[PDB]
Amino acid sequence: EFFDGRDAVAGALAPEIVLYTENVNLETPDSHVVYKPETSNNSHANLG
Amino acid sequence: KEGLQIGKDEKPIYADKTYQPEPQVGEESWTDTDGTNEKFGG
Repeated sequence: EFFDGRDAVAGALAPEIVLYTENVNLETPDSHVVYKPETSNNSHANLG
Repeated sequence: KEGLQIGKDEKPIYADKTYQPEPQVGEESWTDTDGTNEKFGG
């Protein structure tokens, strides 16, 4: 995925950050979550 | 005019000046993202 700045109106569209998104077998084998706002997942509130 | 509203019951409940606001409490997470004309008390 490619990203550009804030103004980038019509033609000044050149990528500045390229992120390689992926899927992993994420697991927490020796820790547990002690604060989680919403029971659902993948929300801005869940970043914290 | 009565201070910091802390809940509802229609009727809005207001902070009890004897103990509220508690100095020991605050926002719970770092992702506060507060810029939309919030109301704060202390």
